[PDB]
Amino acid sequence: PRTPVLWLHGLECTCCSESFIRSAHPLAKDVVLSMISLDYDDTLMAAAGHQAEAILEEIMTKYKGNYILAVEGNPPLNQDGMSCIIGGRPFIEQLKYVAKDAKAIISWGSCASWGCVQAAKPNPTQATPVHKVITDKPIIKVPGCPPIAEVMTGVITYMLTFDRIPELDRQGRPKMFYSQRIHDKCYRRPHFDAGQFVEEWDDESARKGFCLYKMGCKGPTTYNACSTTRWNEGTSFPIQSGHGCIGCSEDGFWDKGSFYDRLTGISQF
Amino acid sequence: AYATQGFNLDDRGRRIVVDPVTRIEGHMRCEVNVDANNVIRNAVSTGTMWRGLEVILKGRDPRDAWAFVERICGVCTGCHALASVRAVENALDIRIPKNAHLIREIMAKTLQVHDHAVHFYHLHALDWVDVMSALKADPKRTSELQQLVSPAHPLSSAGYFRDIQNRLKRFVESGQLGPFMNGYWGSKAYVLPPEANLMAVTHYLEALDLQKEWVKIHTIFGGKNPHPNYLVGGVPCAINLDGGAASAPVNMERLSFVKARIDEIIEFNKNVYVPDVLAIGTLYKQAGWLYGGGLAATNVLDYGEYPNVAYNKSTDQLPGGAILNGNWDEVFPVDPRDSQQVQEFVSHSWYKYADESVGLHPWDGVTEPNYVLGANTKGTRTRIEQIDESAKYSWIKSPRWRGHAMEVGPLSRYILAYAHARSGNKYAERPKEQLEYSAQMINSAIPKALGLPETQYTLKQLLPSTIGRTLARALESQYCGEMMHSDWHDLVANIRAGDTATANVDKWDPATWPLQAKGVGTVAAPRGALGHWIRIKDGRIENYQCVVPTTWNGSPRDYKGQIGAFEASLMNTPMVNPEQPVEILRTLHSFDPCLACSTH
Ligand code: SF4
Ligand code: F3S
Ligand SMILES: [Cl-]
Ligand SMILES: [Mg+2]
Ligand SMILES: [O]
Repeated sequence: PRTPVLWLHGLECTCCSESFIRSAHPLAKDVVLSMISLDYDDTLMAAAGHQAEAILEEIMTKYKGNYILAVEGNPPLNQDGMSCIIGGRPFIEQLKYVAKDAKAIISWGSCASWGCVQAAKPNPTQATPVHKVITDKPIIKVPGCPPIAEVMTGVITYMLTFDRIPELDRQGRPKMFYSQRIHDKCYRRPHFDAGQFVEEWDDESARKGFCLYKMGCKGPTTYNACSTTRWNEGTSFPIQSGHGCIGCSEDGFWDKGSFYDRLTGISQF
Repeated sequence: AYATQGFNLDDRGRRIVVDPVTRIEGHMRCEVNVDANNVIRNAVSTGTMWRGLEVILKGRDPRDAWAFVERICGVCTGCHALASVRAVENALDIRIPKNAHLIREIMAKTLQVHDHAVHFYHLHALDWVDVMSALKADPKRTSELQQLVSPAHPLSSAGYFRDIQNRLKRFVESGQLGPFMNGYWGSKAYVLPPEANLMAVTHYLEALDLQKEWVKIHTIFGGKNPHPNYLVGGVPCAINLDGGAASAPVNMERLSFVKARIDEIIEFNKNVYVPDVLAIGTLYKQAGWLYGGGLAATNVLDYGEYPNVAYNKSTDQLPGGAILNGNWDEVFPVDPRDSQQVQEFVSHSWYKYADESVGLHPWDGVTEPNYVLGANTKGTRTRIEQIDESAKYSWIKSPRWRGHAMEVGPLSRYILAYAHARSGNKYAERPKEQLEYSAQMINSAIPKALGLPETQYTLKQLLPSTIGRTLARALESQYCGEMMHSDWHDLVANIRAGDTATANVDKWDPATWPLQAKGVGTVAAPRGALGHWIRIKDGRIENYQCVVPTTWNGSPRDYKGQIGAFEASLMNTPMVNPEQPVEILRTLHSFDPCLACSTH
């Protein structure tokens, strides 16, 4: 029997769900048909309304303490929780209900992990990351907006193979994907080391792939697998295609100044 | 009960609630009332989420805005970024270089194809296709059906269909049905034969594997998908054919890769997606299921998009405007700058204006939340049993055009294109051709091939329907693949002629800006007419208002009580079983609802 996954969606943009289905190794098709049992997911599920709701009860009973809760998005605490309504009730009530009997909780993406865009100042909905609401369950954070596809399926594959959460850093992120800063193995690093920088978009330096530090690249302070694993079956990543990292896997990246303002104190990197 | 727009709304019948509406992006609640014969006589669209992007943007740098608003939606990923950079460029009078224009167009058209095809197979198909019926299909008859429906599609063998069927069998026989659990399989609302169901499920799986390849076009130009990067003044993906050409974002090898992906797209649209929609549409037409026209029969709008000469709007290849009252001989011009045209009401939305009897143009827009339930609510503020649509009932605002409720989306664009083509607009010839071809296939060619009676429906009859809405989306996907194939050639030709420019940085620094400015950016996004309206003051965002396609379509009632496209589309539809929302889902899904988009 394949491990049930109940994939809930709070306040979100759905980027993490979309990224998941880009995975090439493994194929999302194979994950869904052969690895997990994706029993609840607003994006893909046939059932709606009362029929959809009934699935949660059934799986929670039959597989108590042996299903994975995956959460994309986050709960709002303002508007009495009703800036995110599911089955006529606040999302936060669904979240807490399904979380209680999960064997593990995956916080997909920066929304679930930290807050992401809706939690940027002034956070009109008091959107709150999952780990501030669910405090008595094992959580793994998989941050990024969205995370890389193979990072998402890599986490699932590990959990299914070993029936364990992989080793986490102090912030709850899997070390197997988040141990390196972008800047460690970025292919433009030799340019950084030689003081060779883009200063204006489409300058001669940009056309030679010079370092994007002075254009605001936050690679030096951002942990992710983008420089090595890269995106969409290793086709590119933000820096390769010419835009600095905006820091999208780091907590509170929307409120660390303009994306185009450089980090200060270049010598520390 | 009251009458509006030719619809007789009546809430006295049996109330049915669908919450959550699934196989959409984001969060929606739908309620209907049905009469003694299970016909929908009232419909209520409730957007059940809000994040407040418009509020969050205040005080920030206009150059950063695209990245914030891109995160309105990961499904229609990048269209908001495009609208944002366009709005900022409009405000600051920045002209982007030709290569940046062409790259943005290619990215936009890649999104159209990806979004449309994934929508149809992975979100919509299960409203038309009974996956359990697929288990009964004969592989040889399925192969024969495939060869009739799409002769050129090479994945057609009995053995291929048998292998797919056997995997589905093993999946179902496990007892863990996953996304098919508690479905509405076996409902009389499903009309396809087993072989058609197996063909469609096979293509669901094919599309799931292929969709990840198409987006690699975004990855090359924008670094990643979802959420590729954009730039005020052009694109970041600098071009170098020879020069560190291997370290440049765009070199000839990368451009060749893009073309290979475009060519695959053209094959998929022509051999899989369009033929499937024509076949499924034909069979549901034969069953008489022509419900769901709603406002498409009268009022449609799009801003118009894809000018074959940049910054020259008369050359739009999806020409826009507004049609009213079903009069296809008269297309009114739509101007996003005109304060009397696009306006948003909040009379029935969870927001507050000073005066909710008027609609605000988005340069004057206001987003102050006001979550409050009406006196006739069944349940409580935090436990709603039946929402009160006489009061405020949605996080979606109510956009109107000169006070009129409009449908937006691919169908609207195809009706507009047809009207334009008939008036002598040559830029709309291709969509006109696709429509005429489609009508002939649905009326005559496919019925002949399947031994069904030939019909004589006009485009006026076929198009304003849930079938028509689904068809226009598929045709639009095909057209967008064709257009970006041409855009690729134009890009490579321009680069080879010696123009390698990708960004205009003359006004990158805010010290060059006017101390205040306003701008608007529009996009024919996958679901319809998208606009972003910005005011800039002292280098900062003063106001930022988005009016998004699902805001139009999913809107609640306005001050005058006029219904939006979703509510109108459900009206007057019979349900086989009022407790199984098959028909509600089929029609709502034909708009491709994006609820995060609608509310932002
Ligand atoms: S600053 Fe950015 S572009 Fe430069 S080497 Fe570090 S990660 Fe790469
Ligand atoms: S913006 Fe995000 S996708 Fe990677 S390169 Fe930076 S962590
Ligand atoms: Cl964050
Ligand atoms: Mg808005
Ligand atoms: O996102």
